[PDB]
Amino acid sequence: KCPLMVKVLDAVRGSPAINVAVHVFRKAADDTWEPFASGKTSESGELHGLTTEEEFVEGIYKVEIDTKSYWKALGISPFHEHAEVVFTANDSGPRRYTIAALLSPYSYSTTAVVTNP
Amino acid sequence: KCPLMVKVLDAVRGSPAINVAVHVFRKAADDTWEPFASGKTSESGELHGLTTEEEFVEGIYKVEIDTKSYWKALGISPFHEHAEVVFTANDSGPRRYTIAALLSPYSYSTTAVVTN
Amino acid sequence: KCPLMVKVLDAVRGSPAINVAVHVFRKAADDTWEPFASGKTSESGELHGLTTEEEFVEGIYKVEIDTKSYWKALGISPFHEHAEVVFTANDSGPRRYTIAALLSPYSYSTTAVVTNP
Amino acid sequence: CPLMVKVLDAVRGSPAINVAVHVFRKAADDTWEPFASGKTSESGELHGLTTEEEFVEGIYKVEIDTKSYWKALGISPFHEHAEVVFTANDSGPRRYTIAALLSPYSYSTTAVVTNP
Repeated sequence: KCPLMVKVLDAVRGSPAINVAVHVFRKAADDTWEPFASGKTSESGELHGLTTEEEFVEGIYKVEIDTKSYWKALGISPFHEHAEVVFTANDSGPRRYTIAALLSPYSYSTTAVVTNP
Repeated sequence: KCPLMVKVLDAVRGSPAINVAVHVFRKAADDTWEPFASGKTSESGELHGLTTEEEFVEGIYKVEIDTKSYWKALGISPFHEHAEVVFTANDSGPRRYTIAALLSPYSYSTTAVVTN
Repeated sequence: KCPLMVKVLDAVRGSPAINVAVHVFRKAADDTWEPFASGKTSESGELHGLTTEEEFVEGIYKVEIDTKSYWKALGISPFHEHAEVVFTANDSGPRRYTIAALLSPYSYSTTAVVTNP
Repeated sequence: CPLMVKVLDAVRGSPAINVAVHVFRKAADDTWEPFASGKTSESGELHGLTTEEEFVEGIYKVEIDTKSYWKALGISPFHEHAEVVFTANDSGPRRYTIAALLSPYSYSTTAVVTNP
């Protein structure tokens, strides 16, 4: 039951994306993004246990997905260098966040699911 | 000016979809779909002049987009045979309806723009 | 699990849509749709037990998700009566098909995830 | 216009209005600096953000201030903004269109790239 989840899906072949790097940052006092967590997308196209419950604190976060390398490996030239999602976390209180990303060579869509523990 | 507007975009090549057949149906009292309008998407990727405002009477309509034939010509196996959008129209007076489709071999997205 | 499952998410509330009725049809030899399966989305907006491998055979199938009833309960006027997905299935042996739906009062998006079991 | 930003609303089925958009370019030292800024019009579209000569090869970031749009309309949003990062004019002169479909807890982006 990790607090933050990231899901990546491929729309060209209708499969979860594999071997995709994901980076997470936290906004600092100097308005500078400092690294928070990182991971590699599995064959199932899902990440879990990136950040612990205690580590996840109030603030502004950025979840980055490196789509460019994934399409380079498959042999399709992509448009986006990366997809990044910026959101305020736990402003009202502790919550569970899910970030879903549907990927295409020239497009991508993202949604958020927020649930009360 | 057109009461009903349908535009289709391709996600793989970052271009509007070309040579995609579109069919429009209207539900009758017998709960069946009879043809209402048909057309082919232009190179720009949208479908102008499907119906006139007077002919576009109040009721329940359906817009169908032929995804499979578009992918077959390119050489990619498509998951979907067609994409269909059903919507009640002119519920309270005439309006302007816009249907947008973003196509992928295994996914598509649809949004509606309604204005007075 | 099941050869065909349907996941429905709500974009307005950032939650999975609940109490959403789903109906499945199969195209006959005379090109007429017949009732094939039915169900309702759970609190997680997901469908299970909708069809089995023996019954689910090669052909053309249609999945209908009733969106109007969901929005009337919330009190928002919906644009779409329902969202329907039509797909040729089991072209080469049994498979696993995933239909995901992201709903909005005036928009919806769908994707297909096909895997070889 | 080499760069255009289309923003739509999914809740009301109308183009988004009063949304701040800012454009940046990555510098030699990997820093973002302002490139252009504007607001969405009645039709939710942007024009004249940059010209052909000024738009140069590199990495650009397009930001869409969705948070203020939902706060004004009375609903608490999830995302502060929607950011799109891409390489432009790598192979030569091209036309880039950025379309964003906004929702309180979701958004979708597509890019249309054409050769003039």
